[PDB]
Amino acid sequence: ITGTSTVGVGRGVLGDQKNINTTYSTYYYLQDNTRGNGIFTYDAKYRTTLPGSLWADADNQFFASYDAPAVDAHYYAGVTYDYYKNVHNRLSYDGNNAAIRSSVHYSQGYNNAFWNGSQMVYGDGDGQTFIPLSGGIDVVAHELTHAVTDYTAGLIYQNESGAINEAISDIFGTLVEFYANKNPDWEIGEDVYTPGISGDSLRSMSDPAKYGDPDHYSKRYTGTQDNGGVHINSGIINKAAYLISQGGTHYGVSVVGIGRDKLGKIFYRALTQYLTPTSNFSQLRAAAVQSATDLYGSTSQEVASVKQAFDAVGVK
Ligand SMILES: N[C@@H](CCCC[NH3+])C(=O)O
Ligand SMILES: [Ca+2]
Ligand SMILES: [Ca+2]
Ligand SMILES: [Ca+2]
Ligand SMILES: [Ca+2]
Ligand code: NA
Ligand SMILES: [Zn+2]
Ligand SMILES: [Zn+2]
Repeated sequence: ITGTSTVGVGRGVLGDQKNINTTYSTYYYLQDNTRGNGIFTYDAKYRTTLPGSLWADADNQFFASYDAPAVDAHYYAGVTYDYYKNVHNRLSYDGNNAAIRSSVHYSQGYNNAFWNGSQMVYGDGDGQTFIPLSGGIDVVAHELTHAVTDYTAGLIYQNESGAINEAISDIFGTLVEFYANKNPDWEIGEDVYTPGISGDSLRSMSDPAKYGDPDHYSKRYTGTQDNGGVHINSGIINKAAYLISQGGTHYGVSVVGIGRDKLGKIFYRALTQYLTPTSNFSQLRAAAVQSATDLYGSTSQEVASVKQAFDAVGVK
């Protein structure tokens, strides 16, 4: 909408106070004009019709319980925008400053979040498995990274290409979490998962087997569940990415860690310059190797570490 840019204040899902960019025209809307062609946050009002209504507030104060998922969806979309712009020189998810749209309060008791081809969508959770899912910066950045992938590599959401798609979202979700530097880790969704249980999450990149996911190609899931295992077999790639960044010895194969910044550079270049819609794990290895070669040279430690990491998870 047309109005003047304002700065509201509110609390997120976890009770943390933060400022949010809003727009004033009779009401204060969750419309951030400071980034690209805008970040827009919507209320789905417990329905499944999307996007719902652009979030309107009478006084530019967002401290109600009902406000908190919208505060975080809006704020963390901004952090993610900043990450891609400042770290990768990418302007929004399409590289041309597309407006970023998110809806919160989707459905009732909805224990998930997703990118629907056009926008982000966040459930509130059922209060037991999840609290409102926009409270997790890695969740927000995971979903927005699906938009990046869909506008670049276009990895089909099935089988090995779908597991790469999922792993890319976990990788950059985690790198945004580290970028924001609030309780960063290599787990996915811990801030909004199971409020009665400390230390758990949906997935672990450092140890996928913690939650039953494979950490080696020999353990890949080959059934039909989960679109051929896209959230399961992502663990094989998540582990390789963790090893590239942090190093370690995995099934007797030692990897020299090269750090998160270089991990991000290698995988961003693979995603945007080498992967295609049908890329499989072996083709991802080749893409990461050639990406690291482009950036650092064929004899570099960076290339050697990419090779060791994919060796360690059984991907030739
Ligand atoms: N996002 C993953 C994990 C489940 C989220 C909670 N039910 C999936 O859709 O399978
Ligand atoms: Ca208010
Ligand atoms: Ca964390
Ligand atoms: Ca995390
Ligand atoms: Ca928990
Ligand atoms: Na699991
Ligand atoms: Zn995903
Ligand atoms: Zn998914």
